[PDB]
Amino acid sequence: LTFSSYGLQWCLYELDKEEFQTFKELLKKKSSESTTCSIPQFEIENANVECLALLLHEYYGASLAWATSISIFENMNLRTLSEKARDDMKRHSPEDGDTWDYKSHVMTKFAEEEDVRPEMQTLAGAFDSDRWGFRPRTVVLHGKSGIGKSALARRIVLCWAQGGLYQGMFSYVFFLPVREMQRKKESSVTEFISREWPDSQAPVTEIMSRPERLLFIIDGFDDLGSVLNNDTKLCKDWAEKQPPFTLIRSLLRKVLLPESFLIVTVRDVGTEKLKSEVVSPRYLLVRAVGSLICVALQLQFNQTLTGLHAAFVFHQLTPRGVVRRCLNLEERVVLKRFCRMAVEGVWNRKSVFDGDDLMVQGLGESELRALFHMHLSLQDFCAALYYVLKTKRSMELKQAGFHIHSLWMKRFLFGLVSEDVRRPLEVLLGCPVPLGVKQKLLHWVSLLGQQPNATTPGDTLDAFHCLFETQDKEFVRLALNSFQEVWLPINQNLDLIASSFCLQHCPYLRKIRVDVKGIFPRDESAEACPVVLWMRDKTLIEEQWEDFCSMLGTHPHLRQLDLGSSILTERAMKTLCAKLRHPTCKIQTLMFRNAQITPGVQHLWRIVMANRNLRSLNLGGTHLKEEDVRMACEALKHPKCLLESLRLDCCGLTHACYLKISQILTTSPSLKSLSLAGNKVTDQGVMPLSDALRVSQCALQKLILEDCGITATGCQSLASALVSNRSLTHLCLSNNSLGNEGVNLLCRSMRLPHCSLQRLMLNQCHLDTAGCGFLALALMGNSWLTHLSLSMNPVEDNGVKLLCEVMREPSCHLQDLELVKCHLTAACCESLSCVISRSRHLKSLDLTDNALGDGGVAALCEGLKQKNSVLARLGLKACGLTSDCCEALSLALSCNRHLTSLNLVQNNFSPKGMMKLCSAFACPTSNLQIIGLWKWQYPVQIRKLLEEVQLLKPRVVIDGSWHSFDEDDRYWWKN
Amino acid sequence: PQIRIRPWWFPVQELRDPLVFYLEAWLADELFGPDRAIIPEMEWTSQALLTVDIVDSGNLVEITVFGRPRVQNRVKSMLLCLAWFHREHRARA
Amino acid sequence: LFWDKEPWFWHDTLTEQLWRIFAGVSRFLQSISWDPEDFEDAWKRKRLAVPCKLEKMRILAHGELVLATAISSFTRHVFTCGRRGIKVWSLTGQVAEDRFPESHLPIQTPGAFLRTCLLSSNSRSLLTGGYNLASVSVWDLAAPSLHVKEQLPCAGLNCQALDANLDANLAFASFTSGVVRIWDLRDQSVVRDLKGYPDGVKSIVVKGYNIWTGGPDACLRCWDQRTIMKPLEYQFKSQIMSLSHSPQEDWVLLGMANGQQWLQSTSGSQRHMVGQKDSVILSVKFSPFGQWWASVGMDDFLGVYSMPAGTKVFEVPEMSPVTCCDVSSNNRLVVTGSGEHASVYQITY
Repeated sequence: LTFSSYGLQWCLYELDKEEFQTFKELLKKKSSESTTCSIPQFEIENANVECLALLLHEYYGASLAWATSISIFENMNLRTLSEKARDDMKRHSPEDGDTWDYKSHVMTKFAEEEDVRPEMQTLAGAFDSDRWGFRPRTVVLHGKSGIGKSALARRIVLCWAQGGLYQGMFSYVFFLPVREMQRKKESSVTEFISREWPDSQAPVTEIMSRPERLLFIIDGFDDLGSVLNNDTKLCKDWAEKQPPFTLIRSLLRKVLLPESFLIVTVRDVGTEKLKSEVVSPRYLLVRAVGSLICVALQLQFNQTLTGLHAAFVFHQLTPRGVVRRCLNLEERVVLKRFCRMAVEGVWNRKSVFDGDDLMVQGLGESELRALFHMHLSLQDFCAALYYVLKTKRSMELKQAGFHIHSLWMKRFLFGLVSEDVRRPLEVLLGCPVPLGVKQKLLHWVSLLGQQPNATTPGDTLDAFHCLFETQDKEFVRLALNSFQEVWLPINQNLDLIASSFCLQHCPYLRKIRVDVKGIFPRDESAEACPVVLWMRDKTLIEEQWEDFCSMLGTHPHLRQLDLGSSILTERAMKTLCAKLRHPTCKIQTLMFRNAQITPGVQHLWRIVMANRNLRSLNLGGTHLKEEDVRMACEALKHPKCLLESLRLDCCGLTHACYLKISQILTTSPSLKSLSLAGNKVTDQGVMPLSDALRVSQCALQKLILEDCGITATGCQSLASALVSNRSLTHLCLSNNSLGNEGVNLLCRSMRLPHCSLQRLMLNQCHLDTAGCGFLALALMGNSWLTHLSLSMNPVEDNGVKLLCEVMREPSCHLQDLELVKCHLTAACCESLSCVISRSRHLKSLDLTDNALGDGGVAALCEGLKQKNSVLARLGLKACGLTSDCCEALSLALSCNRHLTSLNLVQNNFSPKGMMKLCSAFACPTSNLQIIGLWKWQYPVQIRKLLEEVQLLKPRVVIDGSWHSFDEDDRYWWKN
Repeated sequence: PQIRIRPWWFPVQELRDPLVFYLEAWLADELFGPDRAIIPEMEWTSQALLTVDIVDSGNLVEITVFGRPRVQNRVKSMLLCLAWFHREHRARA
Repeated sequence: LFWDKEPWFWHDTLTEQLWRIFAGVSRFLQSISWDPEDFEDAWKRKRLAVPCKLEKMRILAHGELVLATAISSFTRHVFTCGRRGIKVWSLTGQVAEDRFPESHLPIQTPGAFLRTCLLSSNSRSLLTGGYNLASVSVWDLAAPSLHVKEQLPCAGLNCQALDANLDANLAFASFTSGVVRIWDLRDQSVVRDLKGYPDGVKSIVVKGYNIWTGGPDACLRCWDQRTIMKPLEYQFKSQIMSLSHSPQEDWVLLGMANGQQWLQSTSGSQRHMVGQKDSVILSVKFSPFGQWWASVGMDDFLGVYSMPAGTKVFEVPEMSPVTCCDVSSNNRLVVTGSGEHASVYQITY
């Protein structure tokens, strides 16, 4: 039952939030149509993805629920997810003498030399066959360093010797230690087998007799890798003498003795290096940090682990029987040598020290044993302590730079600059320590800050963790002084603690977003956890979320708050809003579009009512109840509200909702904007709005109605309101099948001189030549309207001709006109060129996704050549340009001075044409401040040519994604 | 010391920072079955490694998940929802 | 990577500084992101939007000429092919250029080579074939350890193209003797044989019951599996180098070896050129959602084209000829192979 719903749950996670809402609505329709099986509507609405899948399976059944989901997927025009779902259903839906003496002698030998210095069931199953059907010949073990791999291998050999492990498979065992191989320059397997036997003589024919009888064990592959890095040809002959590394290489590659079977023990770095050698292996994962931690606690800085380790190490460093005694010179010298050996071990990724290397360093054995008690964690701490107190380029540099194990040393290095852990060091050593590493870390964090893009999420989280470890206010403030806006995902409680501490000291934080998922406590009812009442309710996570919300509320310099993608429990929203209500807050913009906050909306309106500094509020993709709209309207009417913008998207409002919105529109004085995009707005809902706008009191200055599906009756209602109104200035009606009739009604309304709106947009409105003629007739004699847009409408050449003829008299006051995807040609371009040369009021133009070709652009170049033109920005893209047109354009730009912005992307230019274009660009005459081109799209010569143009005129910026540093109003008005 | 098989397609890097949480023994029994025969398929489809163990007392069951933290949280939530469904189903019958 | 003066990471500079201290003597590259919520590209002012930006984010050193590639996004691995073996890479780590494969699958046989490779759509198997090899071998990727699970026989034949259909558990392969074989993966037994054209067929594409094949003879044929009828031929003026199919709408894409791309409809005989280059096209690949396609040719260029009319959105240069490309199922990653290396680009829009 669970196995089938698991796959379904994982299929639905591919759908987006809007796709999820569409899925829920389509499921509502499917349930309504059917009569055999029923589903409550409110239960479909309240459920999220996981509850949705489990509910679907509870009602329909396994196969039926899968089939329903597949059919719905197909309905939303998703075909890949349908096939993935079908496959995952296919998988998840169930179908409906001498040898004995040798082994005894080996037993005695290793028993003695191990006396000098459960899992068996799993190890016995290592070479068995799985349910797939497969018999592996090589097995590799990896895991933590605390466990003794040598001990494990030797105990395996012991169990084989007694015979309780692998009694029937093989007859010989060879144990291979790597250090001993490195001890001898020349070696061979013959010498090894002679060594192992007591008499030192063995029958070579007997040993080579059969393949299955042999087993080899290789231990500590990671201890030495420098010699193995070398490349030499593999040896086919077993008896031949070769370097030990060549023997190991041949043995692992299975070129040597291809029929035998192996087993290897390695560490994480070693398996990183080794995974490329072995063939078709079976990995086994084995899992003294706890003992070390409790021992350190016994010998006691509770805020961080670095403080605990510092306490332990400093306590150990004190002379035995004496307290806080200053170290002598020789003690300091030997400590420095020990710490250098530790850093060398860290860099070289080896944790095993031999006696000869210790002699090379020169430190004494007794003093060393006095300095250290037990571990890689202590090694990393000692390396950090070194940093507190060979070849120019080496492979160890990049190996240790992999930062899987170096992360701990970095963390401890950051945590060692704190004063609380500094004073014990100062008293212990008795000397003041100057260090420059603090400056280096500060510069590193600042360099992260000085990037032009918004700080990356993971980088920000890691930097915050480091700075939280540091625990220095002045250092943190100097470190975070650089960057102004952050992007901060949160996954665990430690994330909350670190962010809460670090974000208080960001002096110039202006914007922020937070992605919060999976943190919140399991619901107190229906999801009790035996391990987790204090953990289930009133948990520490709740207190620390409260602390995070408190610090978010109290921040003085923050202005915008965003929620990228969060799943908020009603309690989380309760506490967040409660911390946001207080008047000391200063957050001006809120955005909840992408967050899932449906259960917690009811606690939002109180901040709007009470907070005096809020100005904008955005909601989207959420479902709003009628009582929610009533509460919002009541909050807006309150005389202490100063909110200036409200956006409601895809909320699916009822008719009575629009009645209440009209009433607040006539009531609320402060509201100056309103957006209803994606909502269904029937003409019956348009009429209340028209009545509200007719009243002289209304002060709405912008109005957006996108995908609202209004008709000609709505057009005449809005036209009459416009005749009556004198406050509205901006108006948008896009993706509405208005048609020529509706455009005619609006035309008749705008014909009068007393209209006062300045910007109108109509995209995907099924316009045609006749509608463009209506607009042409209305435009003449009108002086207020300034910005007009008609994109994605089949307004042909002739309609543009009418518009151009209308606009060519100076009387006209149209500044910005942009039309995209209108099926234009060359003659239209000639008329437009005449318009540009003659007119004086037009300042912006846009021709994108039109097949102007070379002739149209040549005509336009003739148009722009005139010094009378005052065009400011020109938009060309996907216009199919080539060499000759680009030559003419280059000359035009050489001649012009007024143009500032340009765009040429998705156009095919040959290298010669680009040489001409760049030569035109570099001219002092032309001053283009923005250019649309992709640098990386062109050969090295062209790239260096563009860079040479760039270093000249340092002000110019070439960036492919147009709209860079453009006026904010143009796009901000729309949405 | 516990030894477990890990598939070749799981990087060794993700093994850091596992996540742990307990449940009831019988509930785990019906979640995964007495044989634990469905763990491989769930691991492949979710791209994360599970491990189910019984406390010495025999009252609680420990589940550990390896993977990127968001996958850990997601798997935890799905298993918890299934656990609640089984608890309420036991109450219903 | 190669395009920039030097690729650096955020922690790499700290490591460098600490190394200098120990020895006594935009600007930062990013990693590839998986979660759709992290992607966070602003809406233009699942998704059928045409891409608008690229960035190289890794280089994979194979050590010998790369003949084929494949990329998986459900699992993070990448597969590279050469004349001597296959190497599997992992995209989870962070490093500018990697030299250590996740695995290596060599093929040892005197005078045995590899030409082709193919990754099933569900990312649970992988096909392989070559010259003078005993049979076509399929690897099992979902098992805990890599191993060959089936062998599809072909004696004394040299395969040059591979394709698989998983809904009907069929596998196809084209041999240099102008023979196409169909295997049933449950039994691994040959089903049906298509023959009669000596030049062979360099590319084969399967959707529904129709197999589309094209070769230097400058003809494109459409076999039907349900019958033994002669194929329907569409004569072209140049020799075809590659094929691809539109998953949503009825359209077959193809390259002509004279730097020209055409579209062909199954229902009727309509054609119209959609792009032209000065080079030889060696591979054309379709996007999973079908609103664009990628092309790689002999004059060191990787290009992306728009489905509605064939406009090219952008292209990237390279130092050596490219010979193969693949696009991930996330619609976000694309891999190409030139010389002895394979590169990975991320798609943002």
